[PDB]
Amino acid sequence: HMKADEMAHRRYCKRTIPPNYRVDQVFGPRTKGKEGNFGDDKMNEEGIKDGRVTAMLNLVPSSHACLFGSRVTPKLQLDGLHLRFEFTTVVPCDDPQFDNYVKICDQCVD
Amino acid sequence: RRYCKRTIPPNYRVDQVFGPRTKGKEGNFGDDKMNEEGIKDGRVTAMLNLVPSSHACLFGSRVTPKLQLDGLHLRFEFTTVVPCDDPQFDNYVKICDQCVDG
Repeated sequence: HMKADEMAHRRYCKRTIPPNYRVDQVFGPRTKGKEGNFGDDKMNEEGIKDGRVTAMLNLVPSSHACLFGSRVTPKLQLDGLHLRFEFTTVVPCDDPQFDNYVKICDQCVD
Repeated sequence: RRYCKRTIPPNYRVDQVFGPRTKGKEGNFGDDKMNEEGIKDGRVTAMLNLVPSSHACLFGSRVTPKLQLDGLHLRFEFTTVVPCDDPQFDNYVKICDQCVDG
């Protein structure tokens, strides 16, 4: 258990969306070519209630995967330490969910 | 078990789960001590504070899908920024300078 406001206002990288909560109400508005670019309107309005999100989360790396599996680039910039994680999940075409993962990304990624 | 969801269990070397530590490619985080000490290394527990949650990673990242030679490549570029005043800040920097070369 975790308070819902402490859940959406805690350390940005550790934040999570509570049931009945908008994506923008936690990670800002959906953009394009920039961070926070994932998701259309339905998804942003429905949050985890949108079933496409549950599918996509199967593709998100876990904590260790993210840490030891991605290309990590840490660089001290004047505004602070920047820790960039570059993780790439690969879904082979034969994967039973392939089509749907594509359908989702297509409509969500801007 | 989907690769992106694996975890490091006790007595396993990081590289026995996520492969040998490289320089500028994927799987470049971790010095010998970390690779060998696995999840036991306390520095690991520190760093994990900076790794994004499932949600932060989906909605806070710069996501780039791309069909490639071997299937769909869903890329996540997430950047945790740690402010100088962060209680652990310095700690984070030390570990980072240790576990990364390039």
